[PDB]
Amino acid sequence: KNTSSKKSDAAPASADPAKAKKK
Amino acid sequence: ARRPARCYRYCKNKPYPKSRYNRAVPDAKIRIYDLGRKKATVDEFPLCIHLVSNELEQLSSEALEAARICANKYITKVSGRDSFHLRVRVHPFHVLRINKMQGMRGAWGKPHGLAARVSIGQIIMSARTKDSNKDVVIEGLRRARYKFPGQQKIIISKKWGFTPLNRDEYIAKKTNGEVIDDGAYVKFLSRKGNLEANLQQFPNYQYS
Amino acid sequence: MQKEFRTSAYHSRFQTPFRRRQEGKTDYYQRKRLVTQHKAKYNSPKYRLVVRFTNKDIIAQIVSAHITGDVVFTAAYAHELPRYGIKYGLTNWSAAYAVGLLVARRALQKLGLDETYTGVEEVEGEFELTEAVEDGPRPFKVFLDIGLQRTTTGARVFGVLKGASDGGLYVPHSPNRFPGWDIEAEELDAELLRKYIFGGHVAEYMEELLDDDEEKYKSIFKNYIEEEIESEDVEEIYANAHEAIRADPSFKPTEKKFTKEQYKAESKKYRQQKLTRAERQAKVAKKIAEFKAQQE
Amino acid sequence: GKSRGYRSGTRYAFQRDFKKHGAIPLSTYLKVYKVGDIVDIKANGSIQKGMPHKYYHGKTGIVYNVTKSSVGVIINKVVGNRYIEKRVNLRVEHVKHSACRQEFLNRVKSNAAKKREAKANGETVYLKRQAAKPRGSRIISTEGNIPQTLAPVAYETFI
Amino acid sequence: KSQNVMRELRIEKLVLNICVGESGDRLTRAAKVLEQLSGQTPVQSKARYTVRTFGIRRNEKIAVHVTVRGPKAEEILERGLKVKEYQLRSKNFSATGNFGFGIDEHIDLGIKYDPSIGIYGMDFYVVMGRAGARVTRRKRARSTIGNSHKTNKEDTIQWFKTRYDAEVLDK
RNA sequence: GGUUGCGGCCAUAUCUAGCAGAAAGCACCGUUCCCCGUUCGAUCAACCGUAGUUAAGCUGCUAAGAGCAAUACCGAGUAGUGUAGUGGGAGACCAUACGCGAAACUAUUGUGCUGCAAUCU
RNA sequence: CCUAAGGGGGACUCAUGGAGAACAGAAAUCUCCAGUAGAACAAAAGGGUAAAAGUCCCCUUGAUUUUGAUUUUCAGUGUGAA
RNA sequence: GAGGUAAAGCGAAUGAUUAGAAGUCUUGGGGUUGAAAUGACCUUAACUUAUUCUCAAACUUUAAAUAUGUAAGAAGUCCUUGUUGCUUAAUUGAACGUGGACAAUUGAAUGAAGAGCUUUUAGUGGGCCAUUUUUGGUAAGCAGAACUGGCGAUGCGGGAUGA
Ligand SMILES: [Mg+2]
Ligand SMILES: [Mg+2]
Ligand SMILES: [Mg+2]
Ligand SMILES: [Mg+2]
Ligand SMILES: [Mg+2]
Ligand SMILES: [Mg+2]
Ligand SMILES: [Mg+2]
Ligand SMILES: [Mg+2]
Ligand SMILES: [Mg+2]
Ligand SMILES: [Mg+2]
Ligand SMILES: [Mg+2]
Ligand SMILES: [Mg+2]
Ligand SMILES: [Mg+2]
Ligand SMILES: [Mg+2]
Ligand SMILES: [Mg+2]
Ligand SMILES: [Mg+2]
Ligand SMILES: [Mg+2]
Ligand SMILES: [Mg+2]
Ligand SMILES: [Mg+2]
Ligand SMILES: [Mg+2]
Ligand SMILES: [Mg+2]
Ligand SMILES: [Mg+2]
Ligand SMILES: [Mg+2]
Ligand SMILES: [Mg+2]
Ligand SMILES: [Mg+2]
Ligand SMILES: [Mg+2]
Ligand SMILES: [Mg+2]
Ligand SMILES: [Mg+2]
Ligand SMILES: [Mg+2]
Ligand SMILES: [Mg+2]
Ligand SMILES: [Mg+2]
Ligand SMILES: [Mg+2]
Ligand SMILES: [Mg+2]
Ligand SMILES: [Mg+2]
Ligand SMILES: [Mg+2]
Ligand SMILES: [Mg+2]
Ligand SMILES: [Mg+2]
Ligand SMILES: [Mg+2]
Ligand SMILES: [Mg+2]
Ligand SMILES: [Mg+2]
Ligand SMILES: [Mg+2]
Ligand SMILES: [Mg+2]
Ligand SMILES: [Mg+2]
Ligand SMILES: [Mg+2]
Ligand SMILES: [Mg+2]
Ligand SMILES: [Mg+2]
Ligand SMILES: [Mg+2]
Ligand SMILES: [Mg+2]
Ligand SMILES: [Mg+2]
Ligand SMILES: [Mg+2]
Ligand SMILES: [Mg+2]
Ligand SMILES: [Mg+2]
Ligand SMILES: [Mg+2]
Ligand SMILES: [Mg+2]
Ligand SMILES: [Mg+2]
Ligand SMILES: [Mg+2]
Repeated sequence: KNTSSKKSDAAPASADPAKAKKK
Repeated sequence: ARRPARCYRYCKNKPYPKSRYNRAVPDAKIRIYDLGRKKATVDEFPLCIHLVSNELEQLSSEALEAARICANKYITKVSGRDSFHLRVRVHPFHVLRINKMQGMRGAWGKPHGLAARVSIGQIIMSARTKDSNKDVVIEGLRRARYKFPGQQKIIISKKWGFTPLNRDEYIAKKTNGEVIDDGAYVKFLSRKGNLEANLQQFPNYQYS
Repeated sequence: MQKEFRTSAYHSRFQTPFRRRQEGKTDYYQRKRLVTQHKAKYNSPKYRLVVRFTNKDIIAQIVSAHITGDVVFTAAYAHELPRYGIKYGLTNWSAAYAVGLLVARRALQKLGLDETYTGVEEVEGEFELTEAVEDGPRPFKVFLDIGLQRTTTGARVFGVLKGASDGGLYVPHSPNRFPGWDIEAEELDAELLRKYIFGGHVAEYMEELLDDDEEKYKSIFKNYIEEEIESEDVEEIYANAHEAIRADPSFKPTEKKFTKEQYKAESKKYRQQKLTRAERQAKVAKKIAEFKAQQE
Repeated sequence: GKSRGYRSGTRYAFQRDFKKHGAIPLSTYLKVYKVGDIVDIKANGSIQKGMPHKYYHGKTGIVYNVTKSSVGVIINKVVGNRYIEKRVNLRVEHVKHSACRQEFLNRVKSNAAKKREAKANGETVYLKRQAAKPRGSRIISTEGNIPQTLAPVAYETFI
Repeated sequence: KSQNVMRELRIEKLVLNICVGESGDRLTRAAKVLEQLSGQTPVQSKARYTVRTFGIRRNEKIAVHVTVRGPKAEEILERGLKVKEYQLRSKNFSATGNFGFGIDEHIDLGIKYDPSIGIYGMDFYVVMGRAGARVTRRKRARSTIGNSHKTNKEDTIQWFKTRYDAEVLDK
């Protein structure tokens, strides 16, 4: 069927900033 | 450990600061630059006295710390800890290098210490206080002069405290409502920008 | 508590785009590719077929670009069509075809290539390019400029394309964006294209809607109703319009009810004019004094 | 390790002007270059094809060849004790007409116009340019401008 | 004039989201539920990156969502407001004038229950807008909407209360 | 003079917040049989110009507006620098001579101009 | 190192922030607004790039043939590269 | 025309960096207001806003001096119309031309024991010093670069003496 396409460019992300524990 | 300061007196090399290119740099011995009653308002301490360099020279962080401690101790001992606001006006950002810690092959040195590069007429230390504490504050800086190499002059500022206005222009701007407190410093009125914000910020503004 | 983003430094370092790109009207990439000419042909210009669609009008212009600005060679508008016999549906695909044919014929009249390069006089919907005549000047070459409008098989811009091609202008193109192109079987069904050229889809909609919803037919096709124009005589409306367009493609400007000076004087009465420095200084003084009532 | 690549040391030379990055204004592509034109060379960093070597950034030369998107420019480069003729192929994005030609070319027209006008009047005119000459004598009026006496000022500290 | 015909608030779109945390059969059944409710083939969303705590990996098909416009959107919205018994909170409305809620069982909407399908919760979001939003979405001459024409929280709240005779809480 | 299409230079044109906009134009706007594209006729495609609106777009005006642009008995002939001395000074550095000469600061002014075609109270 | 990460065309616009939506929390997915690039472009760093050079899609083999001219290093020789 | 060093800048981008002030519903914590409220209060710490002290060879809006590319005519400018298989929709251009006009102020200064050209061959291919710019090093009569002038290769007067 159909699926969402990657509008973003963070190819080698695999995680994200700001995502800090205890926050 | 530490070489004599005579090995690093002159600005012979380009500025070598901490960066992404040198990382294993020690910390400066001086970390505190404001002493005394640093929360005092501008109107409390009208008299400003500077220690000014008459040399193009390098001053180590160790010397800055030593002179700061000497001046602070003397002035708080003689006039009290709340009679002045001392500010060190030079920050040591230049990294000195040491080589041995063979011979001249691969002689690029390692970080060894920190120094402030000062010019002629550059202010090293500023002390805002009351007029009656002049002779004390002066004697506080003159002792601090001994911790530095080279020649320094003790100059009584023409201005009110650490402000850029003369002691007469500050009073004029004060009776005209054109300055407001900001904690230890002040804000001056601007004739540019949003009129409503300017008027709100200066209610006592005698417009002409 | 987040940082305010729109600082004075943000505006200071902001680099505004080209004026007509910030308006969202010119694709300068495509414009560069279309306009730029081989440097060894020096001052020979490239000619663009500018095709633009408004909510009510079709604009077709033949343009060459220069440093002081673009220069129009000829122009045909869809609102010129009532002169030729098409009064309604001034944005059909067929109205686009008519505008393309008109601009091609008008340009050829301006140049003098009327008797030579007549074009496709018997429109059967077949794909064809204007071929040069031996021992004679080459056909006027024009490249299509559809601007920001998307390229779809069946789009109205290619109706002007076919008209310009059929009017005698040489416009290089392929038939895979025309209405009636079978993408699976890569051949053009020229019957459906000819249907589209003479308003066949609109007439078929009239016929299909009339027996399925007479009230909607009465609202959508009003102008046809008060003119007593049915579907079966739509084709003639175009075939005659075609003939008339070929008979006299010259531009006739609308007679102006007022002179240029009268128009300018009328428009000049409205639109506010900037305040003098003294006026706004007095305004500032008034606002300062009038701020004195909230001293608390 | 030494580095000596084609674009070494061009960090600032090949930069776009501040707030002038992006698309090329199209007057660059509408200009017409003829063999014999004098052109300044300035590499545009955003167009990497037909780009000059860093030596030719800032040089001015003569067009000798015109191609689809480029011109050939003749440059005289010092190699030791003489000049060598260099032939550089440059896309027109790195090229602009030299503004020196026209001043000459207007001075040629002005000299031709002045000569015929003096010929029309049967008189003579001198067309050679002159360097700035020492100024002549003059009289200075003192009505409203009586001389004001200045003195050197004493030394003061303003900090 | 603030009382202009073209200033009328009305629904732009309704987006139905089911973020099942895994990939495979369960996500397929959530897609079946969405295709049943909307009558349109839904689209599956892939994880943007890998999180071990959530048990997801990059590019693993996690969620499924669908956008509905027109009368069907209105029908689905009121069918979902019936489950909420027409009582949202003030916190449910964004500063841009959009609102959303989340049901917990998809059989409460009024569709047949299948043991094979099971029950999925569901997420509803409504994008509000007046006429003329095409300016910000068209290709040529794209611009911004004037301040008075913008949709905000108060106008959307008042419009929802008037059009549905519902209550907007604020606990 | 307004407006549209296509532009040149590419902020004096941008950004924020208000207000106004006759005529035409532009625009939003209405519909889905047809070519076409979508999860969605939202975009894209097509049809009607018919049912409506200047609310928005667009345009103009307002702001001790931000930014941008220009100017200067502004700062400052200052910083820097080419050239010179068997100048000063232990040195660091500095003065002088013949020349060139900033940036910041301060104040004021301005806030698109314009080319081709068409059209309009 | 790459049959694409080469070539062409088209559509879209990243980093990030704010405000919102069941489980869902600092981090899952969805929506709007803001967003001059603060991302991404194989690999060092610099330059360059926004209706793209970035992301996604379609078609492809110009990563082909014959050899000349030219730029850099330069002896104005070779090689590499353009 | 080009440039990005000196200077300058940081209430301009990036990076470094001192101090307060006023604010906020992820405040980071301590006490008590509390039955507890997470809803106040005292506090420190975070951020936000407008400020404040000090910086950058591998930062920068701006931006020198010195130094640098090109031009300042007769092989120039203008007018008319000849050639082509190139180019244009073309009778458009491109290049090269025939014919005609502009006469010594023929288009800045200063200088010019004249300009241009060719062949052939020696020695050399260890360098060093001074001013200024400048790198490593604590520095060195140390090591290494830039421009010029010198010594080497050079005597003569001075510096007592000294490349
Ligand atoms: Mg990537
Ligand atoms: Mg050194
Ligand atoms: Mg110490
Ligand atoms: Mg001392
Ligand atoms: Mg711009
Ligand atoms: Mg295109
Ligand atoms: Mg190395
Ligand atoms: Mg190197
Ligand atoms: Mg540059
Ligand atoms: Mg290449
Ligand atoms: Mg090259
Ligand atoms: Mg004469
Ligand atoms: Mg899971
Ligand atoms: Mg006027
Ligand atoms: Mg109207
Ligand atoms: Mg639609
Ligand atoms: Mg459309
Ligand atoms: Mg309007
Ligand atoms: Mg309006
Ligand atoms: Mg302003
Ligand atoms: Mg202003
Ligand atoms: Mg000097
Ligand atoms: Mg000297
Ligand atoms: Mg002497
Ligand atoms: Mg001088
Ligand atoms: Mg690529
Ligand atoms: Mg590709
Ligand atoms: Mg591609
Ligand atoms: Mg593309
Ligand atoms: Mg190969
Ligand atoms: Mg080699
Ligand atoms: Mg080679
Ligand atoms: Mg060579
Ligand atoms: Mg060679
Ligand atoms: Mg070779
Ligand atoms: Mg500097
Ligand atoms: Mg500096
Ligand atoms: Mg500066
Ligand atoms: Mg406590
Ligand atoms: Mg002729
Ligand atoms: Mg002749
Ligand atoms: Mg001269
Ligand atoms: Mg020899
Ligand atoms: Mg020899
Ligand atoms: Mg030899
Ligand atoms: Mg030999
Ligand atoms: Mg030796
Ligand atoms: Mg030897
Ligand atoms: Mg010497
Ligand atoms: Mg000297
Ligand atoms: Mg040496
Ligand atoms: Mg020897
Ligand atoms: Mg000698
Ligand atoms: Mg002697
Ligand atoms: Mg001697
Ligand atoms: Mg002696």
